[PDB]
Amino acid sequence: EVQLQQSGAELARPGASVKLSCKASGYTFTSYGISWVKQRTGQGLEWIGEIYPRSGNTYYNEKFKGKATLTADKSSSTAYMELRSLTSEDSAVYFCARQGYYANSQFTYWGQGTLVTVSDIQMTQTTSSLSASLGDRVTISCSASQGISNYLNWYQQKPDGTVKLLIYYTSSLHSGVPSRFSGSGSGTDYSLTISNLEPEDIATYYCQQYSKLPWTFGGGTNLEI
Amino acid sequence: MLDAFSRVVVNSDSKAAYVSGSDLQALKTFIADGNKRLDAVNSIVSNASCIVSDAVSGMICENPGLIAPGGNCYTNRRMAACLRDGEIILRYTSYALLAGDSSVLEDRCLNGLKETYIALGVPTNSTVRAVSIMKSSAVAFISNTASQRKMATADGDCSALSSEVASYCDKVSAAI
Amino acid sequence: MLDAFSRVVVNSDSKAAYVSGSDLQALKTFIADGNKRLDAVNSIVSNASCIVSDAVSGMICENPGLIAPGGNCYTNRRMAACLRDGEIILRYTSYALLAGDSSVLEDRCLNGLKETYIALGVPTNSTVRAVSIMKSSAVAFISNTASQRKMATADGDCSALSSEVASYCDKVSAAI
Amino acid sequence: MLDAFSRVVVNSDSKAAYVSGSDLQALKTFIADGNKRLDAVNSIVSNASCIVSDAVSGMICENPGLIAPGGNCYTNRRMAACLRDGEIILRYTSYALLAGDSSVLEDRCLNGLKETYIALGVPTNSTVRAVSIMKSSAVAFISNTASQRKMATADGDCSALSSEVASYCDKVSAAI
Amino acid sequence: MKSVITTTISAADAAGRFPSSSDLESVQGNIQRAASRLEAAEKLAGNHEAVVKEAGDACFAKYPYLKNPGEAGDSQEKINKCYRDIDHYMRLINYSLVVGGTGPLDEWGIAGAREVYRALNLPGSSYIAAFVFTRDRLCVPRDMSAQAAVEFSGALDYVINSLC
Amino acid sequence: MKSVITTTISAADAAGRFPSSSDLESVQGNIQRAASRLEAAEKLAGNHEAVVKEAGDACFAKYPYLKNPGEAGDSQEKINKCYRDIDHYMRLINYSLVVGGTGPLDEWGIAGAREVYRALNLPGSSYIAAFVFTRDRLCVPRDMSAQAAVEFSGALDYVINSLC
Amino acid sequence: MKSVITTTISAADAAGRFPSSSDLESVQGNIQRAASRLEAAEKLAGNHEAVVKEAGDACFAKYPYLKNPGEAGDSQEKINKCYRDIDHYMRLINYSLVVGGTGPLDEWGIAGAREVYRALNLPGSSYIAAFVFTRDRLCVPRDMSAQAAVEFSGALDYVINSLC
Ligand SMILES: *[C@@H](C)[C@H]1/C(=C/C2=NC(=C\c3[nH]c(C[C@H]4NC(=O)C(C=C)=C4C)c(C)c3CCC(=O)O)/C(CCC(=O)O)=C2C)NC(=O)[C@@H]1C
Ligand SMILES: *[C@@H](C)[C@H]1/C(=C/C2=NC(=C\c3[nH]c(C[C@H]4NC(=O)C(C=C)=C4C)c(C)c3CCC(=O)O)/C(CCC(=O)O)=C2C)NC(=O)[C@@H]1C
Ligand SMILES: *[C@@H](C)[C@H]1/C(=C/C2=NC(=C\c3[nH]c(C[C@H]4NC(=O)C(C=C)=C4C)c(C)c3CCC(=O)O)/C(CCC(=O)O)=C2C)NC(=O)[C@@H]1C
Ligand SMILES: *[C@H](C)[C@H]1/C(=C/C2=NC(=C\c3[nH]c(C[C@H]4NC(=O)C(C=C)=C4C)c(C)c3CCC(=O)O)/C(CCC(=O)O)=C2C)NC(=O)[C@@H]1C
Ligand SMILES: C=CC1=C(C)[C@@H](Cc2[nH]c(/C=C3N=C(/C=C4\NC(=O)[C@H](C)[C@H]4CC)C(C)=C\3CCC(=O)O)c(CCC(=O)O)c2C)NC1=O
Ligand SMILES: C=CC1=C(C)[C@@H](Cc2[nH]c(/C=C3N=C(/C=C4\NC(=O)[C@H](C)[C@H]4CC)C(C)=C\3CCC(=O)O)c(CCC(=O)O)c2C)NC1=O
Ligand SMILES: C=CC1=C(C)[C@@H](Cc2[nH]c(/C=C3N=C(/C=C4\NC(=O)[C@H](C)[C@H]4CC)C(C)=C\3CCC(=O)O)c(CCC(=O)O)c2C)NC1=O
Ligand SMILES: C=CC1=C(C)[C@@H](Cc2[nH]c(/C=C3N=C(/C=C4\NC(=O)[C@H](C)[C@H]4CC)C(C)=C\3CCC(=O)O)c(CCC(=O)O)c2C)NC1=O
Ligand SMILES: C=CC1=C(C)[C@@H](Cc2[nH]c(/C=C3N=C(/C=C4\NC(=O)[C@H](C)[C@H]4CC)C(C)=C\3CCC(=O)O)c(CCC(=O)O)c2C)NC1=O
Ligand SMILES: C=CC1=C(C)[C@@H](Cc2[nH]c(/C=C3N=C(/C=C4\NC(=O)[C@H](C)[C@H]4CC)C(C)=C\3CCC(=O)O)c(CCC(=O)O)c2C)NC1=O
Ligand SMILES: CCC1=C(C)[C@@H](CC2=N/C(=C\c3[nH]c(C[C@@H]4NC(=O)C(C)=C4CC)c(C)c3CCC(=O)O)C(CCC(=O)O)=C2C)NC1=O
Ligand SMILES: CCC1=C(C)[C@@H](CC2=N/C(=C\c3[nH]c(C[C@@H]4NC(=O)C(C)=C4CC)c(C)c3CCC(=O)O)C(CCC(=O)O)=C2C)NC1=O
Ligand SMILES: CCC1=C(C)[C@@H](CC2=N/C(=C\c3[nH]c(C[C@@H]4NC(=O)C(C)=C4CC)c(C)c3CCC(=O)O)C(CCC(=O)O)=C2C)NC1=O
Repeated sequence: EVQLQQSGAELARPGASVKLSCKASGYTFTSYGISWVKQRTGQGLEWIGEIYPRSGNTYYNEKFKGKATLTADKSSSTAYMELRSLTSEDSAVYFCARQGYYANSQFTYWGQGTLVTVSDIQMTQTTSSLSASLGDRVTISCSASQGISNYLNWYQQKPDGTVKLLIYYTSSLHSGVPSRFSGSGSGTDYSLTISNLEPEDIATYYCQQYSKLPWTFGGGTNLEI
Repeated sequence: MLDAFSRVVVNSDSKAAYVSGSDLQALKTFIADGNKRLDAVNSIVSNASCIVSDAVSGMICENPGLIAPGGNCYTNRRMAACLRDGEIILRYTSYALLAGDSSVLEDRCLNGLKETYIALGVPTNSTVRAVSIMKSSAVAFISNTASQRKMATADGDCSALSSEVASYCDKVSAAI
Repeated sequence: MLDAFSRVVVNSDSKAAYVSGSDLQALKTFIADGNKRLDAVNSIVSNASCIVSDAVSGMICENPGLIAPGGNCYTNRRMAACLRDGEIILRYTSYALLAGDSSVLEDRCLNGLKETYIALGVPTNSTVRAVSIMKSSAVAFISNTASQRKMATADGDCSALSSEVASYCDKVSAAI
Repeated sequence: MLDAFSRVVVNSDSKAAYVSGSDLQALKTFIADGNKRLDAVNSIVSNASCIVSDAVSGMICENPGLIAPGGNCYTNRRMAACLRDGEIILRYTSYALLAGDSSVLEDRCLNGLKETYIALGVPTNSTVRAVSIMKSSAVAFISNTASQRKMATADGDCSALSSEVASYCDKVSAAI
Repeated sequence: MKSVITTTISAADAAGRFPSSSDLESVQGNIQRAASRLEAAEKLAGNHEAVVKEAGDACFAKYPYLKNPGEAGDSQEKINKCYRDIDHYMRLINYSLVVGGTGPLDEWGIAGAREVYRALNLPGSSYIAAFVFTRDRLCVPRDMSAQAAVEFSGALDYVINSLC
Repeated sequence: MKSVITTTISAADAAGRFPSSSDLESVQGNIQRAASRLEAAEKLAGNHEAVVKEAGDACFAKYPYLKNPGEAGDSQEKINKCYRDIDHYMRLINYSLVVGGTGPLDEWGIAGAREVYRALNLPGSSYIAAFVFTRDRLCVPRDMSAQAAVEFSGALDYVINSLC
Repeated sequence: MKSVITTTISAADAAGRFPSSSDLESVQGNIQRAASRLEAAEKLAGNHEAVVKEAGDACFAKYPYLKNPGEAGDSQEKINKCYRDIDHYMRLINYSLVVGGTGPLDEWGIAGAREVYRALNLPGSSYIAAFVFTRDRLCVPRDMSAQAAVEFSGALDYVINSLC
C-alpha cells in the first residue's frame, strides 16, 4: 500500500537549513502530489505547500514562501522540504502527505511525521476538546469562513501522532474507514459524526477545506474517553 | 508543418507535459537569436539565384557527363528542371532555416523525392553534389564569407544558423 | 452492391440457371421474415448513436492506452474520427442487415479498410474490440434485450437476424 | 423535389400548421388510388419509346420544314437531340405522375428550358406540338385507349391520372 | 423532402431512367406503410398541444438549471420559445409521418440545428429530454396502433439521434 | 444490381445516412410486390424452354430474311445462337423478377448490347420481335396471375425499350 | 500547426516563393510578442494544477446537475475525466502560447470536439464555464503581466468561441 516514509527527526541551530525527505512507495509517484503539513507542539495542522512531481510545480502557503522549498525526485520517488533560516517558530513536526490532483485533492496517506527542533479560508472548530464514552454518538462540527462547495476532508490524528484521512468530499469514506464515521454539510457548516464510539477513535480530528488555495485545516478537536 | 516552437510543443505533447522550463529556455534562446536567424534567411534568399546557379554549374563542371546526350542535364528542358529543383530545395531549406525546424523541408520536399528521382532517372550522386555545393554557398552567405558578395550585418557569431543550414542540406542529401 | 435476391441471381448466373425453386423458396422465406428484418434494422438505427458511443467508450475503458498521448484516440480529432468510423461501420452493417447480403458492407466499407488502418496506425485489436461491442449491443437491440431501452415489436424469434448482424460484424472484424 | 405528400406538407408549413384532416384525407385518396397511379406510370414507361418516336414523327410530318435544311430536326444529330429531349420530357412527366406533383418536372426539366430552347433556336411551336402529341399518346395509354397496344389492368376509371398527365404536359407546353 | 417517392425518382433521374419496376415497388411500399404513418400523423396532429406541453414540462423538470439566469429558459419568453421549439419539432415529425421520410425534419429542424443551438446556448440534451419523454410516454394501443407507434417512435428516435 | 433495396441503400450511403423510415418503407414495397414478381419468375423459370422456343420461332417467322446468307441465322449454329440469346434474355428477365428490378438486365444483357449487335450485324428488331411475341402470348390467368403478368410484361417491355 | 512562422511559410510555399521581407517581418512579430506569450505559458505551466482544479470546481458549481445520474460527471471517474479534460485544454493553451498560434488547440482539442461531446453527452457549456472562470480569475499584475494576460485570455476566448 501507500506508505510515504519520511526522514528521521533532525536537530539544527537557528539560521541553519534542514532538508526533510519523504520516500513514497506503493503508487505511481507522478500520479499524485506531495503536500507538507506543519504541526507545532500541541497545535493544529498547517499546510506548508504541495509539489506535483509530474510537472515539478510547487504551490506554497504564503506563510511559508522562501522559508520552505519543495523539490521532488521522480527517479527515487521521493520529495524534499528544505527549511531555511530556522527559528524557534519552525520547531514542529512536519508531515508529508500524498496529494490528489483536482477533485481528489486529499491528503490520502500521510508520513509518520518528521520532528524538527529549533483571503484565506479560516476553518473554525468551535469545540477544541470533546469527552465521550464507548458506544456514544459524538458529533464534530466545523465552520468555514466563506462558503465552500463540500470540498472538505476530515483527518484522524492519533495520540501517537499518525494522521489518517477519514472522510473526503464531506461525505465519502476513505479506503479503510469503517461506516461508524460519517460526514455532512453543504455550505459553510460541516459535521463529522462517529456512531458507536470505539477506543480506536480516541484521536484529534481535523477538517480541511480544499475549495481554495492555500489549503487550511481547522483548529482540531481532541476526542477523549 | 512544424516550426521550432511547435516542435517543442509536439515533444511536450508526447508526455502530456506542459512546455517545461528547459524547453522554454531553449525557445527563448531561439527568440534571442531570432534577428540573426532572419539575417541568415535574408542572406540565403538574397543570393538564392546565385547559389542555385553556381551549385548546378559546379555539379555539371565536375560531372561533364550530365550535359552529354543521355545525361540528366542534357537538354534545356532538363537543365531548367534541374535549376528549378535546386531552387525548390534551397527554398525549402530556407523555409526550415526560418522555421527553425526540418518538418517543412522533410514533408513538403523530401517526402517521396528519392523515389521520384529514381523513377525519373535523376542521378542521386549528382543531386547530392549540387545540394552540397548549395550547402557550402549558403553556409558562406550565412557567415558572410562569400568572396564576391558581402551583406552588412552586426558583427557576431552565426555558426549555429550555419550548422542548421548545413544540417538541412545534409537531410536533403541523406533523403536521396 | 447486392442484396439477398441479387446474391441468389448471381449464384444462379454462375451456372446460367434460372432461379431454382429452392432458391426461390429461400427468398420467399426472406420476404416472410421481411417485417422482422425491418424491425431489426429499425432497432439498430434508432439506437445507433448509443451503440457507437458505448462501443467506443467500452473499447477505451478496457484499453486506457488509447486516450493516452500517442494513443489512437488521444486528441478530440482522433476520438471524433474513431466515433465516425464506428458510426460508418454500424451504418454499413445496417445496410447489410437491410439488404440481407454483406456485399454492400464488404465493397463499400471493408475493401481496403485493413490497409488504410495499418497506414494510419489505427490499432486493429482495439478496432475489433469496438466492433465486437457494437455487435453485442446491436444483437441485444435486435433481440430487444438491451437493459436500458426496449422497442415494442410483435413477439417472436429474431435469432436469425441477430446471427446475421453478428456475422456482419464478424466480417468487419476479420477484414481488419 | 416534392411529391404529393411533401407538397401537402409544404402547404401546411406555410401556416405552421400540422397536416389537417382534409389534407390527410386527400393524401389517403392519393394512396387509395396508388395502384392506379402505378399502373398509369407503368403504361407510360412501357410505351415511352413509341410515345416519343410517334410524337416527334408527327411533329415532323405536320411541319415538314423541321427536316428541311435550316430546320431544327434537319441532321441526324438534331433529330437525335429532339428524340432525346422528347424522351427527357416524357421521363420527367412520368416522374411527376409517379410523385403526384409537378415539382420534379418544373425544377429539373422546365427551369430554363424556354431560355435554352430560345438560345439554341429550337422552335417553341414545334416543341409544344411534340409535347402535345406525347400528351395525347400518354393519355391514351393511361386510359388504355391506344389502338395498337393494350395493357391489361383491372377495370376502372383512371381519368384523374389521365388529367394529371395532361396537366403535366400542359405545364411543359406553357413553360416553353 | 426525402421520402420513398423522392428517393427513387432522384435515383432514376441521376441515371436518366424512366421509372422501372423497382420504383413502382417502392411506391407500393409507400402505399402499404401509409396507413400506419398517417395514423400516427393524425394522432400527433390532433393532440400536439398536450404532447408538446408534456414534452416541455419533462425537459424543464429534467433540467431545472435551465431556469437559472444566463441559461436557456431564464425568462418566461425563453420558456415559451422552448415549448414553441418542441412544437416545431413535433410538427416536423408530423410532416415526416405524412411524407413517409425524414426530409421535413432534415431540411427544417436538423440541417442547421447544431450551429443554431451552439450560438444560442441551447443544450441539445433538453430537446433530447423532451423527445425521449414523448417517445417513452406513448403506449400501445391507447395512443395509436402498434405500427403507428413504430413510425412515431422512429421519427422521434431520428430527431434524438440528430441531436446526439 | 438495381433493385428497391440496392437503390434505397445506395441513396442512403451517398448521403452517409442510416436506413430511415422511407428506406424500410421501400423494402416493405419489396415485400408486397415480391409475391407477384416471384410468381412470374417461377412460371418463367419452369417454362423457359417452351417460351424461348416460341419467341425464337416468332422472330424467324417475322424475319425469314435472317436465313439468307450473310444475315444473322444463315447457319444452324447462328440460329442456335439466336435461340440461346433469347434464352439469355429470358433468364435475365427471370433474374429481374426475382431481384425486383432491372439490374440483372441492365448489367448483363443491355449494357453493351447495342455495340455487340452492331458489330455482329444482329438486328435489334429480331430480339424485339421475340420479346413482343412473348409479351403478347401471355394469357391471364392461364399462364400467371394478373400482377405476375404485369411484372413479366414490364420486364419484357423494359427489354424492348432497351432495344428501341 | 498554425503559428506566425507556419502561416507565412505556408503562404510562401503556396506561391512557390522564397521567404521575403513580409515573412521575416512576421517572424519579427513572433520575436516581439514571444516575451508576453511565453510568460503566460510559463505561469500557466507552473500553476496548471491549481488553475485546472479551480476551473473544474467552477464548472461543477455552475452546473451541479452534471452530478445527477445519466449526466456527465455522475460518477467520480467521470468527474476526474472532466478535470482531466480541463487539464488537456489548459495544456493546449500553454502549447498555443508557446507556439504563438491557435494551432495546437485547433488540431488537438477543437477539431473534433463538437462530435465527441455530442456523442458522449458532454455539454459545451460546462467547458465554457471552466474557461470563462479561468479567464475572469486571472488578475494583473498579480498572476501575469498585462500582455501575458492578454495572450492568455486570448487563448481562453479562442477555446470558448470554439465551444460557442
Ligand atoms: C549571421 C546571420 C550574420 C549576423 C547576424 C546578426 N545580426 C544581428 C542583429 C540584428 N539583425 C537584424 C535584422 C533582422 N531582423 C529583422 O527584423 C529582419 C527582417 C525583418 C532582419 C533581416 C536586427 C533588427 C538586429 C538587431 C539590431 C541590429 O543589429 O540591427 C546580430 C546581433 C545579435 C542579435 O541582435 O540577434 C548578428 C550577429 N551577423 C554576422 O556576423 C553574420 C554574418
Ligand atoms: C426482431 C427484429 C424483433 C421482432 C420483430 C417482429 N415484428 C413482427 C411483425 C411486424 N413488424 C412490422 C414492422 C416492420 N415492417 C415494416 O413495414 C416496418 C417499417 C417500414 C417495420 C419496422 C410489421 C408491419 C409486422 C407485421 C405485423 C405487425 O404489425 O406487427 C414479427 C412477427 C413476424 C412477422 O409478421 O414478420 C416479429 C417477430 N419482434 C421480436 O420479438 C424481436 C424483438
Ligand atoms: C388506369 C391507370 C388503368 C387501371 C388501373 C387500375 N389497376 C387497379 C388495381 C391494381 N393495379 C395494381 C398494379 C400496380 N400496383 C403495383 O403494385 C404496381 C407495381 C409495383 C402496379 C403497376 C395492383 C396491385 C392493383 C390492386 C389489385 C389488382 O387489381 O391487381 C385498379 C383498381 C383500383 C386500385 O386497386 O387502385 C384500376 C382501375 N385500370 C384501368 O381501367 C386503366 C386502363
Ligand atoms: C485580483 C487581485 C484577483 C484576486 C486574486 C486572487 N486570486 C487568487 C489565487 C489564484 N488565482 C488563480 C488563477 C490565476 N493564477 C494563475 O497562476 C493563473 C495563470 C495561469 C491564473 C488564471 C489560482 C489557481 C489561484 C489559487 C492559488 C494559486 O495557484 O495562485 C487568490 C487567493 C485566494 C484564493 O485562491 O481564493 C485571490 C484572492 N481576487 C479577485 O477576486 C480577482 C479575480
Ligand atoms: C517539392 C519538391 C520538388 C522537388 C525537389 C522537385 C521534384 C521533381 N523533379 C522532377 C524532375 C526532374 N528533376 C530534375 C532535376 C535534376 N536532374 C539533374 O541532373 C540534377 C542532379 C537534379 C537536380 C539537382 C530533372 C532534370 C528532372 C526531369 C527528369 C528528366 O527529364 O530526366 C519532377 C517531375 C516534374 C518536373 O519536371 O518538375 C519532380 C516532381 N519538384 C518539386 O516540386
Ligand atoms: C467506408 C469506410 C470508412 C471507414 C470504416 C473509415 C476508414 C477511415 N478511417 C480514417 C481515420 C481514422 N480511423 C480512426 C478510427 C479508429 N481509431 C481508434 O482508436 C479506433 C480503434 C478506430 C475506430 C474503431 C482514427 C482515429 C483515424 C485517424 C488516424 C489517426 O489520426 O491516428 C480515415 C481517414 C479520415 C476519415 O475519414 O476518418 C478513413 C477513410 N472511414 C470510412 O469512410
Ligand atoms: C432536363 C431537361 C432537358 C431537356 C428537355 C433537354 C433540353 C436541351 N435540348 C437541347 C438541344 C436541342 N433541342 C432540340 C430538340 C428539338 N428540335 C426540334 O426540332 C424540336 C422542336 C425540339 C424538341 C421537340 C435540338 C434539335 C437541339 C439542338 C439545337 C440545334 O442543333 O439546332 C439542349 C442542348 C444540349 C443537348 O443537346 O443536350 C438542351 C439542354 N435536355 C435536357 O437535359
Ligand atoms: C421550424 C424551425 C424552428 C425550429 C426547429 C426551432 C429552432 C430554433 N430555436 C431558436 C431559438 C430559441 N430556442 C429556445 C428554446 C430553448 N430554451 C430552452 O430552455 C431549451 C434549451 C430550448 C428548447 C429545448 C430559445 C430560448 C431560443 C431563443 C434564443 C435566441 O434566439 O437568442 C431559433 C432561433 C430563431 C428564434 O429567435 O426563435 C431557432 C431557429 N425554431 C424554429 O423556428
Ligand atoms: C448473358 C449474355 C449474353 C447475351 C445476352 C448474348 C449476346 C451475344 N450474342 C452473340 C452473338 C450472336 N447472337 C446471335 C443471335 C441472333 N441471330 C439472329 O438471327 C438474331 C438477329 C439474333 C437473336 C434474335 C448470333 C447469330 C450471333 C453470332 C454472331 C454473328 O452473328 O456474327 C454474342 C457473341 C458470342 C457468340 O457468338 O455467341 C453475344 C455475347 N450472349 C450472351 O452470352
Ligand atoms: C487531448 C485531447 C483531449 C481533450 C481535449 C479531451 C476531450 C475528450 N473528452 C472525452 C471524454 C470525456 N470527457 C469527460 C468530461 C466531462 N464530463 C463532465 O462532467 C463535463 C460535461 C465534461 C468536462 C467539462 C467525460 C466524463 C468523458 C467521457 C464521456 C462518457 O461517459 O462516455 C474524450 C473521449 C476519450 C476518453 O474516453 O477520455 C475526449 C477526446 N480529452 C482528451 O484526451
Ligand atoms: C564553372 C562551374 C563552377 C562553378 C559555378 C563553381 C561551383 C562551386 N562553387 C563553390 C562554392 C561557392 N560558390 C559560391 C557562390 C559564388 N561564389 C562567391 O563567392 C559568390 C558571391 C558567388 C556568386 C555566384 C559560394 C558563396 C561558395 C562558397 C565559398 C566561396 O565563396 O567560394 C563550390 C564548392 C562547394 C562544395 O564543394 O560543396 C563549387 C564546386 N565551380 C566551378 O567549377
Ligand atoms: C464506461 C465505459 C463502458 C461502457 C460504455 C461499456 C461498454 C460495453 N457495453 C456493452 C454492452 C452493451 N451496451 C449496450 C448499450 C447500453 N446498454 C443498454 O442496455 C442500453 C440501451 C445502452 C444505452 C447506453 C448494449 C445494448 C449492450 C449489449 C448488452 C446489454 O443489453 O446491455 C459491452 C459488452 C460488449 C462486448 O463485450 O463485446 C461493453 C464492453 N462498458 C464500460 O465499461
Ligand atoms: C407519319 C408521322 C405520324 C405519326 C407518327 C403520327 C403522330 C400522331 N399520333 C397521334 C396519336 C397517338 N399516337 C399514339 C402512339 C401509336 N398509336 C397507337 O395507337 C399506338 C399503340 C402507337 C404505337 C406507335 C397514341 C397512343 C396516340 C393517341 C391516340 C391513339 O390511340 O392512336 C397524334 C395525335 C396527337 C395530337 O394531336 O396531339 C399524332 C399527330 N401521325 C403522323 O402523321
